[PDB]
Amino acid sequence: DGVVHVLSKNIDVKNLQGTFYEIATNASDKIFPGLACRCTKYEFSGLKRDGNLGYVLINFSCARNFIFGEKKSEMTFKLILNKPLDENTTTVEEFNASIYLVQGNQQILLNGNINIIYAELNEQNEFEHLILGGQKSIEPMIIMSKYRTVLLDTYNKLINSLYLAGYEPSLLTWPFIIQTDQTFC
Amino acid sequence: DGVVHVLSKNIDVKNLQGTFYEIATNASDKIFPGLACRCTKYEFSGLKRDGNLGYVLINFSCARNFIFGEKKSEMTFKLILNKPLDENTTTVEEFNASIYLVQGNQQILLNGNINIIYAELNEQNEFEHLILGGQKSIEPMIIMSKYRTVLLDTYNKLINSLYLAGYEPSLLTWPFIIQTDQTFC
Amino acid sequence: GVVHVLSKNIDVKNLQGTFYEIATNASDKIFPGLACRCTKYEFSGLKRDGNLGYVLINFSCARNFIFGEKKSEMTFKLILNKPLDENTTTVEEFNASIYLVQGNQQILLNGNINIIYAELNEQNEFEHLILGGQKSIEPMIIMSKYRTVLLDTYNKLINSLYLAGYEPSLLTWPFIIQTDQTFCD
Amino acid sequence: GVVHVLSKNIDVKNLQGTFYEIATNASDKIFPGLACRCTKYEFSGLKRDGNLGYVLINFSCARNFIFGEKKSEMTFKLILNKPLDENTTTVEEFNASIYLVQGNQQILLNGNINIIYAELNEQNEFEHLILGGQKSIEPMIIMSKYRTVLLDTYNKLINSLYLAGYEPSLLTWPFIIQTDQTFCD
Ligand code: NA
Ligand code: NA
Ligand code: NA
Repeated sequence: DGVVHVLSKNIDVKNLQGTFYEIATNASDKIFPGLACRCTKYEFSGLKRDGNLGYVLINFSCARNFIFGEKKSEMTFKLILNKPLDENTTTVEEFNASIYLVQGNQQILLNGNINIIYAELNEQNEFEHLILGGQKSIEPMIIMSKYRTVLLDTYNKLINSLYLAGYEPSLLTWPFIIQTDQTFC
Repeated sequence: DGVVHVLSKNIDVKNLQGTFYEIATNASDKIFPGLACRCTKYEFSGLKRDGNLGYVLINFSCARNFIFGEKKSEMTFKLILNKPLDENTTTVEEFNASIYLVQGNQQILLNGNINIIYAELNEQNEFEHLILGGQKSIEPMIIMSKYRTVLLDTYNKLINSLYLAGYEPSLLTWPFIIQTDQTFC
Repeated sequence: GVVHVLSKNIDVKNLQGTFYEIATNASDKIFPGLACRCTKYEFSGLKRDGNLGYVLINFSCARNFIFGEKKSEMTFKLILNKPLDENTTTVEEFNASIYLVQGNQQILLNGNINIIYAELNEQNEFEHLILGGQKSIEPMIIMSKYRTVLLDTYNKLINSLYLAGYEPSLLTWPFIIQTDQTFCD
Repeated sequence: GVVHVLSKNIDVKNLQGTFYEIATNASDKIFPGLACRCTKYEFSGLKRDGNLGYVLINFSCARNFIFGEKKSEMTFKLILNKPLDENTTTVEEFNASIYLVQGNQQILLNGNINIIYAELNEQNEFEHLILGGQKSIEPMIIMSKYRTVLLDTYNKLINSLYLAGYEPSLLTWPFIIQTDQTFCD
């Protein structure tokens, strides 16, 4: 049972919009865009439609550190929902999508199964915290927040959220969970 | 002068065919595909014209290690030479090319200036060793070879090639140059 | 690249108790800090052998061996480099040699470790300690009365390093490492 | 997880002069081998304190501080754990304690280090040593008379680790680190 289930069902894809800050990731996420990033940032667009496709664009931006200086690094992704989405509703029982790399009209599938695992709604019915993950503990997982920092309490909840989702309790500390440096930026 | 120069001119693209093994890379090669890679390999397709335009396909494979085990990892790349190439000739003054990530009928540009900096021919007019790289020491650079491993004399020679080419001398040692593990493949 | 003390006229008496390691530079990982989580320092408070003053330090952490954690404990001695009359318990500048110690043996590690910056509170006890060398590249440690600190407090501590003469570009992720102070049962 | 010595009846007389470090597991880095290139152990050959067999080691490396390399130089003392008769020069197993030393001071670091494997050359000397604890995750070091070794030699040495009781999975990159022996004065 190293297999992780979604906690947060019934997600209004409409309020998957605006800026989130990478708080922390597992190792498997550094493999593509994360490596050597500081001040990592996801500007999710809003929900968009091409016929029966629900999808959100993501602008990824970081200060990538090349030791003898930092270059800004920008890339667009496209989260496409795997199941088609009826135009009467904006809500899905589970957010389960294919993340593509996007440049002009060309697109390349990176992962066929990315999930919102956990979402905290705040007073104004919006996303304060998001955990994105695959169906397995070793597949790329990202903790992002409406804010650059979260108090130790928040962080232990988000980590406990990963547990109840079914991450090995052993993979919830330093070597396997890496804090993104959000300091200057 | 700041810039990495091509040493190996008048290159017969016809013979950029077959497997080469990753010996060593700079840190910046890891930001994209090589992050946790053992046993890394590049199969070239040899020259392909689609008219006045010359290009080569690379199948990248590695045993990427997730700490709890290794999956295989397979991607395709497309080197499109920047100058056009006449149909009579199979040769170019310098190998200068844009590199694309490809998948099905999709291509995403990653870099407008990747070069063959140095190549070692044999009597049978074919590539023993290759160094690919950009114009600065901070763009990805790869040393690869006909052979899974190489004697120190050969490695000392390839690193020197990089010195002569204009690659900053203090960036030719460990933290900045990473030997690829080619044990057990 | 010379760093100077900010905090002068420091009362050594009240350098006792438990400080948690918040952040180190890469240099400090060379000796006892590599792969440490939950890193803690217990100070003895001022001890004298006549005009010679010193302080003892119980270093402890949970070292991560990727497949589990050993508790690792060591003792260090800070000997003040200048003598210290049996009148006062205050020094113009805390400047000391640090020793590894085990029973009555003691091996010198560094002849210049300083208290760069110290924050006192109403009861004249230390909220935060920055320990450092004379060069930015020598080992540097940020430790607190508290296991975690607010982005605010951390920014104040980094500002202090700046004014002490750490290169502003040495004060971000690759060269300043946050210690994992979570799940420390 | 339990390792047994393979090379028995070792002549400690001919544990002398200069070995170059080929490779290491993660655990050796924790003390001195961090950021070390060109790592080198000069053994003193067997010394006697009557009943006590012991060997000195001048450890030296080029330590990489990112912005330049200092020489790093330490002395160790290997005391054999069972007393050694002055008639014999040869132990059934080399099981010894390693101390850091500096002038007349010594501090125990590990009380159970073993020569697991010695390869004898025609002068009946050590071509190759493997040092190591009883446990796969204790510090292990593969060191050779030569700065490099042939893939065949490397595979033979890694094979010895398997026969001695290392998990097959801990014999590849993340856990076995090759030492950079490039650019070494
Ligand atoms: Na590698
Ligand atoms: Na002993
Ligand atoms: Na190394």
